[PDB]
Amino acid sequence: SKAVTRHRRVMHFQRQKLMAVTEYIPPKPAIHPSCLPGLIRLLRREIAAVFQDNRMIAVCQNVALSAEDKLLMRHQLRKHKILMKVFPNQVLKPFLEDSKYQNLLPLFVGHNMLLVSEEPKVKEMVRILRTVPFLPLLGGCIDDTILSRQGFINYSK
Amino acid sequence: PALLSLDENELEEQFVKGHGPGGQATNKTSNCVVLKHIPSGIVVKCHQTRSVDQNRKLARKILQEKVDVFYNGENSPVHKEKREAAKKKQERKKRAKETLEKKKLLKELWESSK
Amino acid sequence: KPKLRFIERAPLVPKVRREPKNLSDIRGPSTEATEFTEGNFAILALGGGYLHWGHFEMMRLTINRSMDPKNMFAIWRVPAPFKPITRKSVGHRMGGGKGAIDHYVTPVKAGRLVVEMGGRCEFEEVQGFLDQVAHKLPFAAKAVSRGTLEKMRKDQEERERNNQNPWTFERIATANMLGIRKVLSPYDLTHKGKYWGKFYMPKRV
RNA sequence: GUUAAUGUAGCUUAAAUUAUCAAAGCAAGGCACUGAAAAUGCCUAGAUGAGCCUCACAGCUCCAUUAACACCA
RNA sequence: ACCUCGGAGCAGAACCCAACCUCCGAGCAGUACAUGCUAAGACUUCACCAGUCAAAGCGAACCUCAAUUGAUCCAAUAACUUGACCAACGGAACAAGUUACCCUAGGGAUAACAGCGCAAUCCUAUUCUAGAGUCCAUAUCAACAAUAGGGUUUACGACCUCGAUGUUGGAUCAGGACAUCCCGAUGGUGCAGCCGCUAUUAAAGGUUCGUUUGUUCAACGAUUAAAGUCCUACGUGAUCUGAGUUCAGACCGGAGUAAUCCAGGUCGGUUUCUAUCUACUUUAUUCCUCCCUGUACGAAAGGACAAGAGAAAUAAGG
RNA sequence: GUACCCUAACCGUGCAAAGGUAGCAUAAUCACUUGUUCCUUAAAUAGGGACCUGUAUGAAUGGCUCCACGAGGGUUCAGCUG
RNA sequence: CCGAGCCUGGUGAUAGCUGGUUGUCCAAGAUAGAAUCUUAGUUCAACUUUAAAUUUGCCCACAGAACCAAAUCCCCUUGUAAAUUUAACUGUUAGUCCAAAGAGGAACAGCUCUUUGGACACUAGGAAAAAACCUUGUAGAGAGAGUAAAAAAUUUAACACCCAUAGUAGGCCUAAAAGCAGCCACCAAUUAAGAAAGCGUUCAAGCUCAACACAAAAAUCCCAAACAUAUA
Ligand SMILES: [Mg+2]
Ligand SMILES: [Mg+2]
Ligand SMILES: [Mg+2]
Ligand SMILES: [Mg+2]
Ligand SMILES: [Mg+2]
Ligand SMILES: [Mg+2]
Ligand SMILES: [Mg+2]
Ligand SMILES: [Mg+2]
Ligand SMILES: [Mg+2]
Ligand SMILES: [Mg+2]
Ligand SMILES: [Mg+2]
Ligand SMILES: [Mg+2]
Ligand SMILES: [Mg+2]
Ligand SMILES: [Mg+2]
Ligand SMILES: [Mg+2]
Ligand SMILES: [Mg+2]
Ligand SMILES: [Mg+2]
Ligand SMILES: [Mg+2]
Ligand SMILES: [Mg+2]
Ligand SMILES: [Mg+2]
Ligand SMILES: [Mg+2]
Ligand SMILES: [Mg+2]
Ligand SMILES: [Mg+2]
Repeated sequence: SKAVTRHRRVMHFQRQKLMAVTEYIPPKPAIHPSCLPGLIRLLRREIAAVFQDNRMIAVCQNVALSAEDKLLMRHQLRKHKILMKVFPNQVLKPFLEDSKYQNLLPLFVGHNMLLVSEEPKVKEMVRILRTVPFLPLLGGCIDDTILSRQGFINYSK
Repeated sequence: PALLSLDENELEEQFVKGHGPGGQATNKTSNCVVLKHIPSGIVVKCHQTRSVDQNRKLARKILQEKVDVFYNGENSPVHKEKREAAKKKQERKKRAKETLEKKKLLKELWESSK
Repeated sequence: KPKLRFIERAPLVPKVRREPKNLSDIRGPSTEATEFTEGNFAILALGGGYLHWGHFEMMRLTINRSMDPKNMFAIWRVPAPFKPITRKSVGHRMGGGKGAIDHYVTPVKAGRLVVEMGGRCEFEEVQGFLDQVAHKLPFAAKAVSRGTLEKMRKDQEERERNNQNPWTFERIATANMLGIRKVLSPYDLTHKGKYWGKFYMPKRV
């Protein structure tokens, strides 16, 4: 048999006893290692600008709807001056204490859409809502005053 | 007049012992090819050498003469040079006539000289 | 020409004097084409072997098929086949001379870069089709990057200092400790146990 | 299969470097005109491809070509 | 084909170093004409023989080239000298074929048969997706390649046996593998059905008869559920055969002056044993007909399963 | 090397002492070879009749018909039989 | 029992070939070659043996050894006791495997050929049995002891969910090629969704993605038995 072969040639036993003694032995520690101890900053300006400016904010569960009809529910408030905003709860939920909204905080879980304005139409919006018998409106806030879905009936009538 | 080829496939080459014209080498040797054609029915054997590297490459040369008669017929390059090279035997026995006729005209004129 | 060019079977001047099977062009680390020149991705040889002309059409036809020649380009880092390899006409007894020249072959040592790639693309665009090219080579091969060739070098250099074994191969082989050079080759003083024939072992510190 | 030989103007041999004349074909040149005898030219990738020098020469890349051995158990 | 000599590589650096290993050469020519004579000391082709270099001295003067070759005896010549492609080149002074009519001595140092080694060749499986499959890599097939495994072939090798390990086919009896030809269960289908294609699992049982040929094969006729692939000293000749091969005779075609010869052909041609030892010598499948049903399936032609009844056949035991 | 329902070298030559005539023919005749074809058979590498270069047939190395004959060598009808 | 009878004689023919070669005990002892009608043999070397003579032998350090890798050669010191020369001859010159450097072959062979070195052709222990691998060589008796080499380790593949409007069938070439035959550009509507990354339609349609939102198989029959936990 030659020196360079097609197959891995067997070694001598004194060689193979040496290729066992000089194997790589890794360091083993005392204690195992693991067993021991712009996009946001612009939206850190915008919801702060939502709450400086707006008067009536309305929050909801708007993931409920189709690709055409959510453009339409956008357009059904386009005929007023109501605009509808979506924001990340990873950046909207910490702001609420920076604008001191305690009773609006245990309110933002899941998909949530603000429905801001400066004058309420929402007397007619519930009539627009009366043909989609889901999509329920939750608690709003006008000028540091919460208003629930009952609070949007006591004022809006 | 080339002999039309044969594919690399469709050739059931068996390898048997075959005829044995020898003492002990030729009973145990699978030297005889049985190179077949699958399409036609043309079965060719060969024990031409004591080696398949000249058996099989010459068995192929015989088969491309036999299956040539199948796809051409009696007008083929395998019968052209049977009727062209036995054309000469009518130009060899007729040639040999006309000189064994003029070898009596010169043999009777011989010795009828005086 | 932004593709792998055609590599011919034989040298244009055919080699007419026969050569010995000088098998120490397979054995050991490579000395030519170990580093990157004009590229970012390549196929490192983790073992020695001989590239016949069929491997050169394995490599060229399956790189020009799976590649954007507008955006990527490729370059041979081995030469065309030059080393003549004989074969005797079959059926013969031994002896009677050397055989006639059959075909040619290129010797590739371990650590050699074989085919280099480049252009505008990430490694993950090229790691796809190059790893399957590398598995059909006659040796162990591998797609590397510029970044993953140094990551394979600095990690293996880390393994030399990190290991807690007092006895390395290179210390026993040069000091001739147990009379061990009776068994070893004279090249194991310089191979240092990472090579055995044409095979390269990277699990050996 | 394996060595081994072979290649000549259109037609036959030459020539061991340098390529001939012998026929045929161009005519003209002695001769009344035809025949030679002359006096011409003429046609050879010297069957290939590369050039080692400078080569039908001395050899492969070569193409076809024929001989001959491919055995004993 | 080769045989003697030299240079280069293998054989990297003192020397040496084989090869039917790789590549080049040599069998001279040129110039002298002291290319006279002598003689310390060395070299040396692993021996001998041969072959090399050489200070000084005598006499004069003011060899080139890697090899460029041939011993002894003898023959020539008055002498000096000369004499071989003695190239089988350490050289016999001079001698070819053929043998199957053969002989003796040996050899497993050495072939054929078998075994064993190896796996180029061969077979197979995965890997890779190019390509076919109208489209679609993966129903089916599959290029260049890669990785394995097998031990059936043709090789190679020459390790056991030449004081004998007797063979092709057939007969007889078959043992075993499974890589399944049939019968069984399953997955896929370019699966409607019926047929098929492929894959996983299955070695319980089964695996025909003929004409030509010595034939295993192959072709062909008839069937079959199917007419498996191999291993067993190409299982099995102290059980058989002897057609083939393979002795002595002979013909033909050929080679050869002939004797004789040809993997040519063709007719003919003695197959021995009384068993010492081991071993051994009474442990159910399948097809068809009917039925379901001419239903389900399908546009129609076609045309199923499972369950059940009967008919046969082989096998086992009587 | 011109012969065309696959057919007039219809012409040039090389070499030799002479270039194989009649006949026969895939033969007991190198190979291809189980040549091609018809009969015979359910089926034919056998047998027989044909064709045919048979490139290695062939004329006292005797060639070709053919009568009888053969313990020759192949094929076969009918019978017949473990 | 005739390719040339049989007997007697020459004849104890010759055999480089086969087989055989007989008391006890001890010691030294193994493989460069070259010529050869020679490669089954022999002669000379080389190795070997005995006797004798003398003085260096081995191991080795600087310095040293050519231009076109391992090492060696040379070699004082040193550690050692051997070497050469002389005398007398025999035998062995048909070797193997392993490690290494190569050549041939297939980067086949228990293959063939050289080279350096081991071991075997001698003992004992181990690798199961075992010529060649490892341990160990100088002999006897012991119902003492300490050791040397010396026992194979391994067990692998799960994975996103949600959700999809739009300037337009961007233009080109095209029967029309619409995100996806092909070429250029690749901007842009809203908080966020590529002039579209795979399928798919002759073309479309449609389904998704990117986006915001929370390793195995062979022929007689498997092959020690078995075993995860008692302190080196
Ligand atoms: Mg000497
Ligand atoms: Mg002098
Ligand atoms: Mg001689
Ligand atoms: Mg000699
Ligand atoms: Mg005879
Ligand atoms: Mg032997
Ligand atoms: Mg054998
Ligand atoms: Mg040997
Ligand atoms: Mg024998
Ligand atoms: Mg015996
Ligand atoms: Mg199975
Ligand atoms: Mg047998
Ligand atoms: Mg027997
Ligand atoms: Mg008889
Ligand atoms: Mg008589
Ligand atoms: Mg005697
Ligand atoms: Mg002898
Ligand atoms: Mg003997
Ligand atoms: Mg002793
Ligand atoms: Mg000294
Ligand atoms: Mg050997
Ligand atoms: Mg002791
Ligand atoms: Mg998504």
